Amino acid sequence: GSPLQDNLVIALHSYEPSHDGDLGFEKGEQLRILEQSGEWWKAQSLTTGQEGFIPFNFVAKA
Amino acid sequence: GSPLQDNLVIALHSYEPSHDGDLGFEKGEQLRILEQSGEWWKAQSLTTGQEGFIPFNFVAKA
Ligand SMILES: [Ca+2]
Ligand SMILES: [Ca+2]
Ligand SMILES: [Zn+2]
Ligand SMILES: [Zn+2]
Repeated sequence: GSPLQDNLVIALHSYEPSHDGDLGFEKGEQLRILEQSGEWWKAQSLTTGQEGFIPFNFVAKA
Repeated sequence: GSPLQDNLVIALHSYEPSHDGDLGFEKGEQLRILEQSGEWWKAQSLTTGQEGFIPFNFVAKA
């Protein structure tokens, strides 16, 4: 399928960043994963379009 | 040893909470773990004395 395949997640919990370049999100927000190595994934919000690093346990693939 | 044994952690990354009852902390802050089941652990900051739930990947046992 498309490039979104294995690369869409839903936030399980809200996240407020505390480090420049980290991305916040609301619970239930959908994000596109750009890079998924280590415990901080590069993502793009499908709500705001903004990009940055997210804590991987706060989201689930769907 | 003492009850602190297996129950002290150091924050690997800062955390800003976004849910009542969740506990924020600075990078390098030391916390006492009160409960360590699931991915949200009940903790007490050894900086502020405050208690609440923390995301377990943000800390490391020491
Ligand atoms: Ca998990
Ligand atoms: Ca970890
Ligand atoms: Zn960070
Ligand atoms: Zn919470």
